[PDB]
Amino acid sequence: CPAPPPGSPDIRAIGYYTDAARSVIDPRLKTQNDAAVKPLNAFAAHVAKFADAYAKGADEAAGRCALTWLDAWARSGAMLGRMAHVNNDQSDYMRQWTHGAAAMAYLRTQALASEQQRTDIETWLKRLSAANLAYWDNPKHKRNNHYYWTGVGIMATAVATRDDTLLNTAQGIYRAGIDAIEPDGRLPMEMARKRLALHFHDYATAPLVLMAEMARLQGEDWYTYRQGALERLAARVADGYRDPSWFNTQSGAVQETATPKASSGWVEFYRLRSPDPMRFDAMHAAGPFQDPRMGGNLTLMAQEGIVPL
Ligand SMILES: [Cl-]
Repeated sequence: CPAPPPGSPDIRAIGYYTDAARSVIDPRLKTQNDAAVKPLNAFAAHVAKFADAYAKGADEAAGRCALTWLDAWARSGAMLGRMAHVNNDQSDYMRQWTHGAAAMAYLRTQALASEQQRTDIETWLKRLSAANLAYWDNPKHKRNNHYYWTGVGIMATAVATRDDTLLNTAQGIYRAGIDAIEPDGRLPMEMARKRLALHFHDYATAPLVLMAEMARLQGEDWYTYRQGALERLAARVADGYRDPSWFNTQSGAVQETATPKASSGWVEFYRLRSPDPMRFDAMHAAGPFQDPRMGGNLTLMAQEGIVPL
């Protein structure tokens, strides 16, 4: 259990796309952002590592280590200060993703928490939920996949604290994504991303599936809302990794060649829920899948449950 990075109240991230469709990356800006947000990405990667180690069994120490890191950031007010804006809103996106990583790690390890840790961490996760929700009050912030990802931290906080109000907030975010799917299966804000259209349909599916999976922890089946619409979207993604011709024509660009990885691991859960599960076998074979922003090892969580016994 090494020492945590500092948890500053403040964030200063850098946007890295060159074009109107935010589909081509400037590698100099990407390197600059990577260095600027390194504490946030190292925090998320470590707490997910500790949670995965706890889930193997016979390692309560790894679970307690995650809680030590979360408590330290809670007591320093991490991410609750200034979101600095340089060339876009990357600082706010980073707060959305890192809140998700922290809240997932707490949900997986909270059985081991002390009294003081519970109060410290749950208070911090609720303040982050309120701050992230307030960003979307401005109607000029377009509610694409960043909005769905904001729902990850709100929903994990809701389940862990048993807050029916935050639970209703998250259900609204999930339903807004489901309602955006068109009859032909597209999400229009993601189809606008040219050679990354397929990439961002995959990336928008991931948080919607994860909130639905978290809802099973309170016995609810969110896949009955507009039943079948999420399957049309997921089927287009699986089809697209086989043959991208539909994404090519509807986006106006040839899709960037890529293998499924990281957050593509939503398929590990969803193949257990679909009426046509073997359609997702080709994507499954690219695994195992790990993503700290989704709680860690998705291949193992789909078999063993999100929260270890
Ligand atoms: Cl600045």
